[PDB]
Amino acid sequence: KNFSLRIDELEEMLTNNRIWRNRTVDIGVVTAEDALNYGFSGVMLRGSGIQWDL
Amino acid sequence: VKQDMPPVGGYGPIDYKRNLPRRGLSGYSMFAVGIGALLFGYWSMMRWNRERRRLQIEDFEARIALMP
Repeated sequence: KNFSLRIDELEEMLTNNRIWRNRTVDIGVVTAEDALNYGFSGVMLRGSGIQWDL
Repeated sequence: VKQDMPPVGGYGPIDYKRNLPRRGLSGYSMFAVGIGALLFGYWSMMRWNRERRRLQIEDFEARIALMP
């Protein structure tokens, strides 16, 4: 219970903070062809398109 | 008898909602408040400026009549 409230308060703190967003939006695209060739795993596969959970 | 640790009688719900209350009001109200307080300050500043203009003219009268 307490950690559900604290993670909601972290999302309050950061996450729609304007300048952290403007720090990291523009950078680091991952092509899905490169996401499968270069052997990415986990959160890279969850973020870069294709649906994949072990 | 057995003395493991099961959940005794079941545990209640645990929230996981993104609960953001969105404190504040609309932006048009924010512009209205900002322009209103700004114009209030402008009127008060105008009045104090012209009062000190009156007193500055009186100090000019002092330096004129004091000179010969």
